[PDB]
Parts: sequence; C-alpha cells; structure tokens
Amino acid sequence: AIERTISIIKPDAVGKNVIGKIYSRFEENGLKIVAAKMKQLTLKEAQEFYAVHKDRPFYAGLVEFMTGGPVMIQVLEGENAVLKNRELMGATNPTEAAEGTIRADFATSVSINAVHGSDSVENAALEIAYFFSQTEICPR
Amino acid sequence: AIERTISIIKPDAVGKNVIGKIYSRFEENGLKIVAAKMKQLTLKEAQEFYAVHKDRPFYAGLVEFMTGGPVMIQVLEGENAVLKNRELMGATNPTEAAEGTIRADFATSVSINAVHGSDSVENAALEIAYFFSQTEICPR
Repeated sequence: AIERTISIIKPDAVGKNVIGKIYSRFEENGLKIVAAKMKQLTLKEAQEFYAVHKDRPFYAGLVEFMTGGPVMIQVLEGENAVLKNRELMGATNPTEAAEGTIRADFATSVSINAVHGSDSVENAALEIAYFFSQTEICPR
Repeated sequence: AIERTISIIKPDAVGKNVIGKIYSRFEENGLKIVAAKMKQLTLKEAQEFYAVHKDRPFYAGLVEFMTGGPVMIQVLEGENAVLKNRELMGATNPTEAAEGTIRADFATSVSINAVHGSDSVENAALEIAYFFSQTEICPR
C-alpha cells in the first residue's frame, strides 16, 4: 500500500550541503517527493514537534540542535513509505547504521544524526499535518 | 560577490525523480540552497513568470509544459551564483549542452530542458520575489 511520511533533513546535513545526496537516497528507492520546503524552526516548533521527549535529558539539546540552523522538510510517498524511510535512514548510532544508509554516510553522532522520519502511520499523519497543509502536497 | 539566484526543476525532471541529483550539482559546486518549495504552478503563474516571452512562438507550449506537473523551486546562494547556476544547467539545447551539465544528463529536448535559472542579478531579484517572501529565505 502507498503511504506518506515526513522526512526532515536536520541542520547538520543541511550545513553539510548533502540535501541532494539524501534526496537521491529516497528517489532511487521508490519514494517520491510530493511536498517540500526549507524552514528555520522556532523554539516553540521544535519543542512541540518533539514534545513526546520533553521529560528526557536529551530534550534541551535536541531543541537547540534543531533550531540551530535551517532544515529541509519533505513528504515522501510510496509503498511502505513509513518503514522504508526509516530503513533508508538507518539506526541513530552512526557506528551501527547499516552500510549505505543516510546515517552511515552523513550522521555525526547518535544525537547529531542527519535525519528524522515519522515512526508510524499515525505519527506520519500528525507530523505531515504539523508542517504542511494538504494544499501544499503536489500529486504527480 | 555573494549572490542569490532562482532555480526551477521543471516537471519533466521532477517526474523523473532526479531532484536529488540536480541538487547535488548545485551543492557539489559550492552553491547552497537557502530557500525551497515544491509547488504546482497555475496557468497565470507560468504566464506571468515567463511574460518576457509572451510574443514568442514557444510561449503557449512553455506555459503548458510548466503547468503539466509540479516543480521544485529553490534559491541558490554563493559567489557568482547567477552565472554558476547557468554554467551547471548548460546550454538550452541538450545537444549543445556540455558533458556533465544538468541538461546534458536530464533534459529531453530544447523545450523540455529540465531546469530554469535566472539570467541576470536584476532578474534574479524579481524571480526570487515572485515565488518567495524574504521571510522564507533561511540564511545559514
């Protein structure tokens, strides 16, 4: 079944200017970019988007990281898109990420890890609606 | 001088899912993406953006082609950004386009030519202002 999921290219990978390499990792693996925008997240936006982590020690650092520079946000469409996005992303620890994943290639550390992707069908709907209106999605 | 120019990945290249490979052409040559959005152009938008060609024979076809599917629009930043973008795009006719250029690798014909870029600094300011507010630009 065809799904839609959010991807965020974090300020580290934007700062490395590897947006295109990451985009090609999706495009060459059966996912299509159907919405996209570059954005400077506010503190409130980073805090709300990651509110699920608000009581964890890494939260303050994560919000600082995610507001420290611009991000590239896109909706990816394709079969099994939620789990396929996460497979292409790889494990958060770059040492453990499988060869050929985005984090294997571009992540600095388990915290500075290049990409976010929605982790479930429900979470993809919420995250897409957080950053996009439906009218911002462009069917092919 | 550190300029800003507009780039459009046209619906042919978007439909081919080579947004990433085109972005890498910009990024791997020093250009930085400082604003970006995927958009479905309206008839009026394509007509106004290309109004300089309204009296030319290819005007009607150019408008149809640019509205047949979504485009990817981005502002590229870097020294000599206007000319550098045009160098990376290559000649309009893919037969005359140099090896390794965008049109040499991704353009279909002189009319289905994969990419647009501003032709002058003054036209770059107008074209950027047409599709983006200044608040949508994300300096690094």
